[PDB]
Parts: sequence; C-alpha cells; structure tokens
Amino acid sequence: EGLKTKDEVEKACHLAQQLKEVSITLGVIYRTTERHSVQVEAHKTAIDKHADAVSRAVEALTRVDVALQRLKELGKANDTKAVKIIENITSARENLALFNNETQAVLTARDHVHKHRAAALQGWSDAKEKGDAAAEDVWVLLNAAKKGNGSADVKAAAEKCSRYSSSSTSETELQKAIDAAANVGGLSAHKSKYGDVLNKFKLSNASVGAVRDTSGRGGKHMEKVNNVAKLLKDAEVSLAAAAAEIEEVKNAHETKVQEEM
Repeated sequence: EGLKTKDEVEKACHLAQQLKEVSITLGVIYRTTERHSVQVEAHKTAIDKHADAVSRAVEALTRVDVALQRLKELGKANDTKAVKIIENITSARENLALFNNETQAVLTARDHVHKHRAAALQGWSDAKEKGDAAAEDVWVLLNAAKKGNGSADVKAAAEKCSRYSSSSTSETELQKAIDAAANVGGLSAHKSKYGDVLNKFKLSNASVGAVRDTSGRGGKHMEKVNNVAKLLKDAEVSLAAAAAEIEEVKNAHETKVQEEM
C-alpha cells in the first residue's frame, strides 16, 4: 500500500498537516498559562506582605491567649473582666483562623498551578516529539506518491500538499483526520503512533484547563485573604489594649494568690 488515488493522498495530506499542527496549537494553548503563573506568584507576594502587616495583631492575640491560659490555671478565667476581654477579642481570633485557612488555600492553589503547568509543558513536549515524527512517516508515503504508478491526480495532489495546516487543530479535528485515514492501507501501519499523539494532546490540554480552574479558585481564596487581613490590621490597636488589660487581670490574680498562700 502506497497512496495511489487522489482520495488516499488527500486523507494522508490532511493527517500530516494535523499531526504537524499539534505542536503549534499546543504551544499557543500553553502560552495562555503564563498569566496564571504570574497571578499565583503575585498572590504569594501579597500574602507575605499581609503576614507582615498582621503580625502585631497576631502578637497581641497570642499575649491574650497566654494570659488566659494562666487565668484558667489559677481557676480565675471566670473573672468578669477576663470574660469581657475574651468577648471583645473573639472576632479577631476568628479572623486570624480564617486568614490562616484562606492563605493556605491560596498557597495550595499556587502549588497546583505550577504542577499542572509543568504537566501541560511535558504533555506539549511529548505531543510534539510524537506528532512531528508521525508526520514525517506520513511524508514518506506522500513523497513516494509523487512518482510511480499512482494516478496523475494522486501525484498532483501529493505535489500540492503543504506541510502545514491553515488553522489550529483540536482533539476533534485531529481525531477526524485520524479516523479518515483509518480507511487507507499504507497509513494504517502507523495507527498506534496516531493514537498516542492524540492522547498526549488531550493530556496537555486538560492540564491547561486545570491550571485555569485552579487559578480561579486561588483568586477567590485570595479575595477572602484580602478581606480578613484588613479586619485584622484594623483591630491591631484594640487588640494591644486588650492584651495589656488581661495581663493586668492575670497579674492581679497572681499577686492575690501569692499573698494568700
């Protein structure tokens, strides 16, 4: 089986084009992930800045919990001023837990973006390696079809065939080309090669979809980070006051117990 009819030549031509288009279309699709890498890196910087900016609030909250733990040890954590202080600070405690949780979610999303991007890249590279080589195999038949005992129409079609598709490929178009070529004896020797090219295309493309979805979830977590970071910073002065007050309460109960022993 060489390509002897115009129909066989055209099905081979279209396939060779689509296989060669795999690397070009996938590079285009891959390049859409760079904006997501930039976004996640930007989230990480913003988180590091928020972590600095909230640290005085966090320090005050730690001081409060330290003093409360000591009041609980003394059996005096039911002191009405302690109770009042704990009420006053509970929203900030809750906001700190949310900041920790949403920042973690942002950072996991960041990790996942890079991982999906690395897989998209490797998928692209495998797809190109396979696609370019399978297209070369087809071109053996196409070039042979320019000469010999095929029809004049077969030879002319082979002469006309360009290396390149005029538009982007896709899972559907590549598969369409492969399926059309299933009818053609000489091309059928490479069927498994064609399959593996398509599988790598799918994998790369799916990884790019995962980058985009992951990055969208990341952004929504980051909005919550930004909201709660501001609430913590805003509470910093009242948290420092609360820490001093409960320290005083705790110190009074310490000295009452010392002086009573």
